[PDB]
Amino acid sequence: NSLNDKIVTISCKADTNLFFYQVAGNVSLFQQTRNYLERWRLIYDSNKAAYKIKSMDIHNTNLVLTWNAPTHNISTQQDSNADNQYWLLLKDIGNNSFIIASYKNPNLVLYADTVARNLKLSTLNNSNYIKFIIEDYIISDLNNFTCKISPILDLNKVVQQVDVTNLNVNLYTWDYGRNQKWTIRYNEEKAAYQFFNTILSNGVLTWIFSNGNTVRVSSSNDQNNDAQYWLINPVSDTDETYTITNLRDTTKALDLYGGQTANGTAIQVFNYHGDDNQKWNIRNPP
Amino acid sequence: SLNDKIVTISCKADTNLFFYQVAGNVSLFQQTRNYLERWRLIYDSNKAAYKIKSMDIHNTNLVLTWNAPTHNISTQQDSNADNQYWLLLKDIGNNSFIIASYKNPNLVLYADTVARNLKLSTLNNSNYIKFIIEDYIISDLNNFTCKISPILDLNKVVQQVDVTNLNVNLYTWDYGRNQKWTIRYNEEKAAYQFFNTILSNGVLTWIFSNGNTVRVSSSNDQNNDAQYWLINPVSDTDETYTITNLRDTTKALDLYGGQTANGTAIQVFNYHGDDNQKWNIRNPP
Amino acid sequence: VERTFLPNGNYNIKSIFSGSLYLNPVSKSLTFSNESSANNQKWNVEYMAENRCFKISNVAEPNKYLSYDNFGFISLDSLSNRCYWFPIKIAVNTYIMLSLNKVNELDYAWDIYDTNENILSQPLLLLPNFDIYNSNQMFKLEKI
Repeated sequence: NSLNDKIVTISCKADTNLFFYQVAGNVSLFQQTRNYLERWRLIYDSNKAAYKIKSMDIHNTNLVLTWNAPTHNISTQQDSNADNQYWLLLKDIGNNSFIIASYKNPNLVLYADTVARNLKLSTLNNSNYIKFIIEDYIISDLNNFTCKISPILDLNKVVQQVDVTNLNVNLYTWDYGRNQKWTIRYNEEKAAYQFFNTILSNGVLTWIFSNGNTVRVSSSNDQNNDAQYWLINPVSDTDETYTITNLRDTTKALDLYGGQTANGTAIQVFNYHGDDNQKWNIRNPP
Repeated sequence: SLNDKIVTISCKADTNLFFYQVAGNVSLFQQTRNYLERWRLIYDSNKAAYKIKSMDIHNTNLVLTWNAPTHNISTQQDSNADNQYWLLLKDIGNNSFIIASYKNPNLVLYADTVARNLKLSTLNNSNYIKFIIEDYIISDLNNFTCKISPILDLNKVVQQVDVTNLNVNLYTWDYGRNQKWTIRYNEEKAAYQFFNTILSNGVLTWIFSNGNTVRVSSSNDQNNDAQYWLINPVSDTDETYTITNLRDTTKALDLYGGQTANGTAIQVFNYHGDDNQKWNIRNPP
Repeated sequence: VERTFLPNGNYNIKSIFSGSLYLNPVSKSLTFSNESSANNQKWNVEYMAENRCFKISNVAEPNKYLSYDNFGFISLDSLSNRCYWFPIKIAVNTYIMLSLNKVNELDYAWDIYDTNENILSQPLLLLPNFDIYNSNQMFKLEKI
């Protein structure tokens, strides 16, 4: 129920580069796609205390992870709320991973065949082949993602650090420079993110709260500054648009100064109102 | 997160039965609120599994052991053996644990509530293989009806004045319901409330408004974090605790000036670890 | 007179993981132990014509048969439909031993857990069977 209705990706403890991937009723293990083909909605039934694992496929909207009893095979089939479509999510504490057991027959759990790249049911053992990482899909998509960040007021411009010595942050036309790219990293403890500029090693997007609303890059070996960390919240209906709020004071949102789109325009923080100048596209660098 | 934590373990199939240890024998027994039902979870990161070690004060090295290949579970000397390690699998949404043998993860603890002991089973959906693992302090205090004494006069007690006067003062123990408190832990806020037993919904509340003072008031006021408290065991005692307020954790519950006398005000004051801020929480005799 | 691929008689029972460990009861469990040369490592296999299965009794306790309990363990109990085994011969005297009854509407089979091929002190369990390739489900029946 803390997992109910959550949209997650599921990857293999045995090979963290492999994700549960769905198409046309076939479940396979595939490299990260950061899209709906690897997203699943956990649906809780309190009576069974078990979950359906529903594919977020955009075309077939009612497919759920299904054990093809009496075989050991797994597929996605239409949701009929059957016991072989329910799963116990058993969190292995301290290992940050899950064993996923069939509700129909808990003797059997999901097993990752990393060389056939698919799933089967298996009895239990102590290997990582029966252990899975279940993660909120946004964290999954953004964690360790190297991106460029653009105001929705002009997608041809990016938030950039000025250069390697000049730590100021402003808006500029995209020119493919490393000062224009940022690697997002999720901090488990803080439940917050940092944005590391790729022109530096340890430089993070930071709210300089001792200078009002200024944001600059500074070093991440300043350790307990919440001002270095951010919440990244999706905007509804969109695949790439986010509001970005500061961990020190979550009412402070990354803000394009004035909504001005000229080269050199300040990036700052401002009280959150959700106007277009506080919305950001986080995107693959082409 | 669980490593080194001292916990009680009770049965989802019967929440009044706890893992109980005496002289190498493990059984299921009613709540004792003592070391016989306390276990330290000892994590091995390479095995991703735990030793479950009795806090028995006489034999200090006993761990929950599967006597493979038999169906029996006991406590034996810790030899770091595979049959002494357990996977703690938390069943999300159910808030209960399955406890699987590291030596054979197909087999998990099964509570034989009729025989009052532990057995093994392959995995299934019954409540007999699900367990409630709880920090021992929470386990002991949650739904505990107690009396609360300053350590400067054990024969005195924190009381509400009467069913209508909702003020809180110190007074000599007389077994009155106004002198007893049912503690309730709120899993959400990770803190406790003290329900006075002369009221249905009267809880101990720091009234920050009048500064430093404490009354009881209705618990059907919903989001007041001064209706909530943190209880921390004074080191190397049995019954002694510090009580700190949720809204301001520097603000411990305070006996006005150190005055072991009738009608002495109960208030908060800034923490100091000093004796008019230590309290004995005990079963009313 | 012979009705099947496995003649009636006394056998030792071994896991393919070890040629030096022998099936015997230990308390209420079944496990593979060092050679004892005793009757408790000897198993009387009898074909049952009506259902085409085998019942397998311990020579030391001839009124007790290999069966299974409600907890997933193989057991030694008095006769019941849980004592009927349906073997699948997969090599010379290598077998997978299914329960005659479907269990939880699957085939279930004798299964011995191994840690890097070590089965010492493991109890013999009854677990789902899907095919003939699970090493933990393979057992040797050696006539003796």
